[PDB]
Amino acid sequence: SDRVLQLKLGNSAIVTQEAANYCCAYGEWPNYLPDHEAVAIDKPTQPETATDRFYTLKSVKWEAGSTGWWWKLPDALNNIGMFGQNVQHHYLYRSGFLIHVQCNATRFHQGALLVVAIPEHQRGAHNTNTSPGFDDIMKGEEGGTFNHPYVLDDGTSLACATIFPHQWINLRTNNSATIVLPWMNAAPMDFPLRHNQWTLAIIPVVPLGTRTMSSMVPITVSIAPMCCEFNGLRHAI
Amino acid sequence: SDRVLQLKLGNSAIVTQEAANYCCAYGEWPNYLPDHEAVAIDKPTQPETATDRFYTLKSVKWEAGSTGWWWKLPDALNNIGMFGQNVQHHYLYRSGFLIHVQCNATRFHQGALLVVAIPEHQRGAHNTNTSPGFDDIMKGEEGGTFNHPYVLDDGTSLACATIFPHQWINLRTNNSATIVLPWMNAAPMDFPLRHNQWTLAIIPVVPLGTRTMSSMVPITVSIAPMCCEFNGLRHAI
Amino acid sequence: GVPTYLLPGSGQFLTTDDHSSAPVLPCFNPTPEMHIPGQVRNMLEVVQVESMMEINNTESAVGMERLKVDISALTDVDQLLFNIPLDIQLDGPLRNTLVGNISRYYTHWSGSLEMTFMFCGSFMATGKLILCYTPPGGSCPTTRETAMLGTHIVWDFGLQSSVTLIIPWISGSHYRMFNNDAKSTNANVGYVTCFMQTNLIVPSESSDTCSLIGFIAAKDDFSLRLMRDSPDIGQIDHLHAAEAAYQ
Amino acid sequence: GVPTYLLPGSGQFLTTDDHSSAPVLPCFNPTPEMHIPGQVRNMLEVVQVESMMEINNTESAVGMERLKVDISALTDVDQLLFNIPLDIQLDGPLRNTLVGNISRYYTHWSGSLEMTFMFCGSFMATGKLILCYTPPGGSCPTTRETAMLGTHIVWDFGLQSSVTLIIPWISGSHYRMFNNDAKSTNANVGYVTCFMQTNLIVPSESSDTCSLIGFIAAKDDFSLRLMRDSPDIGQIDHLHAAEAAYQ
Amino acid sequence: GTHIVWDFGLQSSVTLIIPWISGSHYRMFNNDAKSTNANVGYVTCFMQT
Amino acid sequence: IESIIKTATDTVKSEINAELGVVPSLNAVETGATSNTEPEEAIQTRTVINQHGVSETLVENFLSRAALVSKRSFEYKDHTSSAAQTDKNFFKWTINTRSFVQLRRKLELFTYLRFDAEITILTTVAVNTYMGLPNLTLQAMFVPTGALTPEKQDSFHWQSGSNASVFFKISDPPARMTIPFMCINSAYSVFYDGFAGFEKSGLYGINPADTIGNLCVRIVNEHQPVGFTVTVRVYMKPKHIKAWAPRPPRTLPYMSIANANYKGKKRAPNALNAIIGNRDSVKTMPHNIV
Amino acid sequence: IESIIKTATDTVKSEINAELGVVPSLNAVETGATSNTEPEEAIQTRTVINQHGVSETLVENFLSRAALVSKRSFEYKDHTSSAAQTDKNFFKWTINTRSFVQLRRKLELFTYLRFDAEITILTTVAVNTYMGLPNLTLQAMFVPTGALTPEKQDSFHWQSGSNASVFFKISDPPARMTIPFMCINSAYSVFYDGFAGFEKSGLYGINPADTIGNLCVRIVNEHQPVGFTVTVRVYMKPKHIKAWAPRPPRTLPYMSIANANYKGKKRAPNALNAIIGNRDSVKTMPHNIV
Amino acid sequence: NFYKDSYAASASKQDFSQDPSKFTEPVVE
Amino acid sequence: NFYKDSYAASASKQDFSQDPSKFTEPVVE
Repeated sequence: SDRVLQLKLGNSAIVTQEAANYCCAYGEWPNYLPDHEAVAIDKPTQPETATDRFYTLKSVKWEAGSTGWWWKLPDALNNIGMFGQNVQHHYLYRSGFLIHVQCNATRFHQGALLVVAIPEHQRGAHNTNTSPGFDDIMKGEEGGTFNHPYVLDDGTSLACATIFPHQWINLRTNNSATIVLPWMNAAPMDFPLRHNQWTLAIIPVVPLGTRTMSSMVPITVSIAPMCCEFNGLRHAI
Repeated sequence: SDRVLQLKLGNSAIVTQEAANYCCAYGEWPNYLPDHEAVAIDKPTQPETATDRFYTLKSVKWEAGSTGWWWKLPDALNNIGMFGQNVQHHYLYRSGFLIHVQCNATRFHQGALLVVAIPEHQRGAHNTNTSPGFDDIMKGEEGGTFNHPYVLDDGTSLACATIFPHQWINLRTNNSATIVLPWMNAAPMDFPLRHNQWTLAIIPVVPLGTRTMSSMVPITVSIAPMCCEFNGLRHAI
Repeated sequence: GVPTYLLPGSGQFLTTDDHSSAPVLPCFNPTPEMHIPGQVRNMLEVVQVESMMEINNTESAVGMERLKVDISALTDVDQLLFNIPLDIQLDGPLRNTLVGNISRYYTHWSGSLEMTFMFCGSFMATGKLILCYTPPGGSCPTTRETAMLGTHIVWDFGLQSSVTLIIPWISGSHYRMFNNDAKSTNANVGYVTCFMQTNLIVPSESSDTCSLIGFIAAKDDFSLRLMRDSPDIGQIDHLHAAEAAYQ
Repeated sequence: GVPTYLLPGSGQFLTTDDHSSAPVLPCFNPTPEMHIPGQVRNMLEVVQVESMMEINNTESAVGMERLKVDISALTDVDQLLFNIPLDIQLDGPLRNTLVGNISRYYTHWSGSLEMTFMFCGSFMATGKLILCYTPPGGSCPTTRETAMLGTHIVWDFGLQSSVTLIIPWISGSHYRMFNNDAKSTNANVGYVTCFMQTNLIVPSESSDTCSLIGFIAAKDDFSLRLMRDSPDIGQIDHLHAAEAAYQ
Repeated sequence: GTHIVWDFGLQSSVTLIIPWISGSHYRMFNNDAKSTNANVGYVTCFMQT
Repeated sequence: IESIIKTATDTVKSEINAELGVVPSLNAVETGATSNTEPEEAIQTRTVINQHGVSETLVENFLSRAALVSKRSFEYKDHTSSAAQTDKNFFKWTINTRSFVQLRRKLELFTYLRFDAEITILTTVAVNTYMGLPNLTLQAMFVPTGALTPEKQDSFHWQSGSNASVFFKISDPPARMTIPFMCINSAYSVFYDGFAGFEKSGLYGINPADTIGNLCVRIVNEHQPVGFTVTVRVYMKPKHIKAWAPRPPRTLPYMSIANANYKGKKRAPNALNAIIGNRDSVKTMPHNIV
Repeated sequence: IESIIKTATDTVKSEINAELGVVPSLNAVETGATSNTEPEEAIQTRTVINQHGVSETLVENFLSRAALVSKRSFEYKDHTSSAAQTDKNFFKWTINTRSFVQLRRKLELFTYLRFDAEITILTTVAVNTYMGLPNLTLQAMFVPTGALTPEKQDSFHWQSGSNASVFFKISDPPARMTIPFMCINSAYSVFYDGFAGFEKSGLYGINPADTIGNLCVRIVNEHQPVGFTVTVRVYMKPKHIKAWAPRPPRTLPYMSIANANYKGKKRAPNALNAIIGNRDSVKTMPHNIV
Repeated sequence: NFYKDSYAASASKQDFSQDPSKFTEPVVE
Repeated sequence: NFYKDSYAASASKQDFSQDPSKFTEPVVE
């Protein structure tokens, strides 16, 4: 009853048959910006079915010495579809996200994934006092790999990362995880090219293991923006 | 509708056919001094049609290297007509002013005039620490010329001089400007020979230019006192 | 008696405290209030009055030549005439304005601005311009194709010799800072550029070079807060005759 | 005037005093409040979220190997798999938890805890475990006979891959202390041990070593008081670029 | 474009609705497959995982 | 029309507007009026409920800041063999607001001001070896313009039969008292386009009604065997403020306290011929994003 | 559902429960939810009326502690022949909460904070022979980010025409004033996954809205013949606190104030590969009762 | 304000009346 | 609080509303 799920957004749809109950982050659902919280006075564009639809990132190979993967939002979508064109032509954006993470294997495989969405994941670098530069943070669509996922690459702890909106993909139980993210900012709208607000982290807490034949197990991420507004129309940079 | 205007005061009248909407300074109109604000207890003389009438100053020639012109009120009128005789025979005066500035040219001329009435224009001298003397301030009917009109000859800025009651004579648009000044003093009445309260400044922000024949373009100032009272009757000095 | 105890902050002199103090002249009767024209009760009344931009803040522009922009006839289409840096805190064309000087007494600001441009050519001079406001994020647009994709107004010269370019409040949160970093995401406003929409066409007896005067005010949704000292005045010595006040 | 007198404690600066002080910016208007998701109004909301125990806090367990316990098939019955030290104050498996870090800002605590164990083997892996909580007073129980005489749960693996071992609040008075003496009668909580109830039976194509992840949260009868500094952070020098804040 | 992501399992079938997305009301069975009044589009399948 | 404004004005949503005869973006600067073009009339807006308070730009809050108006170090010692121009344990100060330029430029944004002055006196002391700092008693006597100022430390004008004195120590909090609105006019003249007397050799720009009086400050203590440097700072906070007829702010540096004379800086910014610092051309953008 | 909790929840008595289909102890961690298993559902309970108040774990009480944010010793003497990097009777401080790690780790338990800052300034002095401790007057002027900070002790930025200064002595109680919530956003960003400017060479992790301003502190006194070491400590108490989106606490030691870089300790505890100190085996009990 | 003079009181920061039209629209129509 | 600004007041320690279910039960059913 909570294991089958169809997520229809736009011209996209995802069915899954081994799901958990999906996660609404902090009990919140995405909405458009109301008038008593609006700041920018020009009329926003709301390209509803053109941008509020699933976008599927490149799959990553799930291996024995995997540390973990991360994508920063909206940086992982700033060059994809009509979401990316609205990002490049406008100054302000505001959206929630519906993240669906896919990973399946056989009933002889084991492994657990912590699929966690981290708000304002300011990263740190290891064994230096120089801050992480622009190319170390803005990885784009491909995302990055965790250097030290045990501390979440910021001196904190992976053990306490369940305070953040998360699910698990335990291969014994399910093969997908779904997190519904609202707008998470101290600001109503934001400049999407210099600020990331959600980091989707996907972490091998229990590694992949089997004794049957070794197929490739990938992990696929489908991200749907939800309730996109855009202000400040200009040329594309 | 706001371009034709007839200003009838006393036995004087001015018609203009290319005007703007005229300016009432600070939203105020001239009146006589009421009893709850009166100080001097003797009965004032109110020489209504004899003094509340236009007085036309000498025209100034509007040239290529003009910096600007200024007249201080009531000093520009203290020797003219029955206004000047009431000034010299009395100790106190109180009046508003109706300034009309005339300047016309052809439809092939260009140029813009900032016609601004400045309250309490305490002047400064350039490149010295000696204060301006009596002859540098009290120019009388002829008025003075701006030394450095870009700073309004007081270290301030010409750019912000639109905070003061002003109009423009843009030769493309109009050929006259009209400012109606009320009584502007911290005092109810005042000694007219040692204190000036309004300075009419007329400034070439865009200089005079044409490529047709070079006629003389003058600028003429007609000033009508309004609601004159006079107290403290004595001999003329 | 009353048992009291002194708190931290007792005996300090904060220069922004709001208390009652001892009158030095008891039973003094002040001068009665008179109606004086032009009373200001809030400094946002002053900020809404338009005042001249120095768009021509260049060398060989001396004094009042800095207050006007000279446009001429062009033989190429779609050409840039001028651009205006919207950096109020750093020293640009908006600093010596009524909206510019009063805002430099504050750190945070918000609300819309309006740019007014008065054409001061002859009556026979005709022309069309396009005044483009560009939100931040990229470079300043140099071609008319790039610039007109943002907020703009197309202006025909004529009987009404002025347009208003409303610069809308387009920002992330509520306020912007007067930071010395002009390129910051919380301080950069954007760019205003002007192009020939068609051309300045004058006859042979009109002057072939015409002038624009640029004005800027603030609207009534404008706001200022976090008051600071102004950078626009300073001193390193005493003023003249300030020793004579002690003699 | 009012006759007053100063009490003892006048002019002191207690760092936990609760008074009003002088505003440094008069008539400042703050930014309007916006709805932000995830507001915390009491730190006991955070303490009730489960977080991973490091039961495998051993050498040769590097990084994330410390967060899981590997169980295998055994050839002897009733064997001990792991035990968990319930000492929160001293550095054990419960220190780096949400219930562990927030409680080390406090001296006294009370209420029930819940341990959750997720089995992360294959679907084909079957097994039964017994998770025993033992009240204090004796040694930690090494055999299953001794351990199951206390609070326990017997867990069959399957479609629901997790159990909760409620660790009940069983104490003399209302609170326990975070004393450095772990063996004190006012600080010792007891022991949690896990045994094979039957065995881990896997087929030949499943991985023969399966993992448990241990979680711990607090219940809603949980309480904390007597706030103190945390032992979990410290410094002996200045941080880098902290001198640049003065330059 | 229009897609469906399908997980294998207890329900062994999905439906890809190909929506009527056309200029006017009808399309022709023209021998020119590349005509603007006859071409329907494409259906492709990929490995999602 | 006069109304009460507590927050900034809201924004109404607007639509496509294509109407003949109605040009809200066209204006007439020649009338002297500021543009009335709304953001709803120039671009297409949304509804924004604006909650930004306008209370910090109030003229009371803009001007009620305690600012420095006076500052004298004077040697506190035995002055039996000193010069004729030295401060022999006392000083006089003709009260003005034109000596320190932060308060001067702020008050000169207006033509007329009516305010009560809240005066704060902050005395500090330094040993002129080191043996300690004495808790000295100071007397600040307010002498109006028209009375006699003292010529000694121990003169008999300091008895203050009618002049208002304040007696305060260095170890105390600073001495604070309020001076009322003391002008003979209904407002102070910040600028005075006129001459102070009836003869033609008066002072230009200084209205005698504007001057508060004198502030004579002495040390009541007799001298110690060692000398000290006593610095007295006076801070003025305007309050109960009414302001009239706002003015362009001063761009050039001040030269004197007695007049509005101007020299300007040598190069831009704030020069005589260039108030804003220069750029390369009118189509050059200085802080351009690369 | 949001409700008001003043004490911890009570316990209900329970009985033998042997019902099919109902497994309260079985849970699904894969959903992301915490276990809902009650103590009444796992073991057999009694009725306990729980009177333990929950008011000390309030986010107001957890964060309204006055904690040290700044600390400077600076030499108070004649500085006419000193270096270029020394504090010549004054210092500036870019205000942050990230220099001292007790307050830093506590504030970094949250993603967003909205609070008023109550600033307490504690000045102490030591003779740099001994002759006594002077009661010196200090000025702490609050310079916002955007204004000019002073370059001297006796510079003319200290007159504070609009900047808020506090003047306080060492013998007084400590100077205390409240700084409001001064962010341009609706909350401070404790963590900022972004870059501060529009060019790609900005600073990572430092939102410019988060910075309060500068805190310029000088000694108003002129120098004595001897020197002194004046230490100024600044204490911040957050108040009127709203907090959002709690975070994992930092386990590794901080390296810098500018970033979240991590090295870890060399061995466990709080090492990069071992946060908890090691034991012998997973079935080894360290504090076992013998 | 325990002082007997009314000018001794604290600063009066509650005067929210505006009239920008005496500076922005000083025209007669 | 004799100060005219509302942020000058003492700490407000009477906010006993909780919602643990936005962190412990963030699921939709």
